[PDB]
Amino acid sequence: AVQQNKPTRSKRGMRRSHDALTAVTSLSVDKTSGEKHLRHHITADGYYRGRKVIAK
Amino acid sequence: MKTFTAKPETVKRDWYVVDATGKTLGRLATELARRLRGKHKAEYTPHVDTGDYIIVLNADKVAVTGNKRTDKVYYHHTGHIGGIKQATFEEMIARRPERVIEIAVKGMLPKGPLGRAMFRKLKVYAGNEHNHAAQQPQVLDI
Amino acid sequence: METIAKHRHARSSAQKVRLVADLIRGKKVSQALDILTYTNKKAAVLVKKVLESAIANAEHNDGADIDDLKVTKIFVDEGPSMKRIMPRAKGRADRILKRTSHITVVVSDR
RNA sequence: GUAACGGGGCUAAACCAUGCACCGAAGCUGCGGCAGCGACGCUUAUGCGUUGUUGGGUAGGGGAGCGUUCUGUAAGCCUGCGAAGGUGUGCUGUGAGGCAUGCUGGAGGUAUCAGAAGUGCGAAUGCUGACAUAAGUAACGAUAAAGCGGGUGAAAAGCCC
RNA sequence: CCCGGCGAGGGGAGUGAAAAAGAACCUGAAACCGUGUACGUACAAGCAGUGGGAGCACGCUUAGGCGUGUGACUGCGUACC
Repeated sequence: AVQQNKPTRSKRGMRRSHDALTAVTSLSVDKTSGEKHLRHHITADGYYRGRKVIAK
Repeated sequence: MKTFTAKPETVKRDWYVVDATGKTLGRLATELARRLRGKHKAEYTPHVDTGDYIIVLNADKVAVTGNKRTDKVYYHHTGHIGGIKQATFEEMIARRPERVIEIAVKGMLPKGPLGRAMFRKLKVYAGNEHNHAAQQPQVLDI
Repeated sequence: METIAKHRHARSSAQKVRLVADLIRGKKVSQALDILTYTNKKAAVLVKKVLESAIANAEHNDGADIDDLKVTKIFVDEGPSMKRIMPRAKGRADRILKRTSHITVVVSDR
């Protein structure tokens, strides 16, 4: 239920070898506004594939 | 002055070939390990491999004394509790006659990473032909 | 020339902030801002403000340009911890540690 | 789980007898060095010329020393041309230790010969403070339930309508 | 003066012998946590060191076959009270 010895700082780093994050590969550029956005997502101004979806 | 020590980047290693027909198993493996390690060289070094490459032919025709051809047993375990398996000398010569020579030499060599490397310089064949003519091996009456 | 920017006594553990700092070490400023913008973590907000401050300091004080700047050095150190009490069962009491962090960013024209 | 030669393997690499070689210990010898106790020379406020022998060690007995704080020697000596302390390097003694010096530091420190002790810590489920481990794990307190629009605001699942 | 939420917290300017003396402030040790550089490490079993020892890197060097750091392989070796 509890440990008999104190793990080391080495064993601690090994367990954290799979805890790293991943950055976004690339951002898509809109056809009309020319803004950077997530693929399959709308822009902050309200554009998506040049159709002027929700503005507010 | 200091004592000479060999260097693995400048040591020479030659090639030889041997015939095992009619030869005694134990008294043959003894001389193989002696040369795979380098005891026959004046540049011998325990922490360096100064041995030579050796090819063995006709492994399926070694000899044994007494009734060892039927009473000698080779044991091994798998890992499960059923486990223990066994095989006789005759049964191994028919299934894989190359393991008889390898198993005997592996026991006469030291243990550890270095001993595992000397074993890699031993090429055993169950016939009379080999495909290492490029290395121009010499005959070794032994 | 190297310009500095720091955020001392931040309300977050160093272990959590270091996960984000490792994504922009050695990258260009323009590329780094885009990464943090689309990173769903609270530490990403703090680091962004620090990076923006350093960029402004270079222009106003050191007279540099944005397009030529790069993140050369970035690290997170531990700060003072605040002690708190947490009641448990059967009269027992445990101690709580609210950890902080010191953030540092360095941008250079080389 | 081979498991009644340590193993590989051996028809001797087994057993009896005889004989000549070699390996083999911190044992003996050789080279260099330190110390203790003895006798001589009676050297001579004793160190040698030398000469023999000894030197594993708990409880415990005997002998000789290092360093720390304080008092006298000191209205002395060193010191802002950089003290104590902190951090490195080099040299040195049989050991506890000592000397010199670079960086930091920014005002006290102390020879020699004597004297006095709150005089040396790894342990006592020791005392106080600080920081690790488990771990970014368990959990976030009744299973009466939430959804949308608008507003404020740097930012609204939780605030206002 | 500038970034920031008329924020917190920082970068310049200036004061001062000194701000790495900035009010969380003289000196600023250790445990503990980090960034950077050199070497080693993904067919190898055990108090993690010791004796031997290649290679790489660096400073020397009148090459002087030395020093410093790392330590493939190998003999021996089951902590303290």
